[PDB]
Amino acid sequence: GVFNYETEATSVIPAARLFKAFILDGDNLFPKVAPQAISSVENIEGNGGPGTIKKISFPEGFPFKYVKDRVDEVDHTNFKYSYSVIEGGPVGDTLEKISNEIKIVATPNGGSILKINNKYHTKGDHEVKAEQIKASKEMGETLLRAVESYLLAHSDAYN
Repeated sequence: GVFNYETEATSVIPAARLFKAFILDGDNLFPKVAPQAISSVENIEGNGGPGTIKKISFPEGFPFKYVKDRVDEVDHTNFKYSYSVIEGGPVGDTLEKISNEIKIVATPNGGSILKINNKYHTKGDHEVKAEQIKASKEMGETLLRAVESYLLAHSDAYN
């Protein structure tokens, strides 16, 4: 079945620039700016569009070793990005996949709002949960804040 979760985050970075960095260049940026959260990102197959698979490894001591994420859709106009966790981490005999959607929207103050949807697809009926969601949200926030800090400090990046 499907467990649906929606949340929002804010940033002081304009939407297009944040999308370019946080979404389109995550394979480079996440291990660079958040090494205590992400050890490495490996492109396994594909050239960045639908179906591209990446292996994201976590540092030693983290609850999980890695996940494989698959790009589902990338909308460069509307700053929408869809991807699925398809292997590793919580995925296995009780959880088929986690399908995610992020939209980054401009705000008139010059910042942005991120609208985030996570859908957990279970095999049979096993409960997803609050602890799993909390961990996911915390990781997302850590990554967002690290990328934002980098973009504040490097004005010529993604500009």
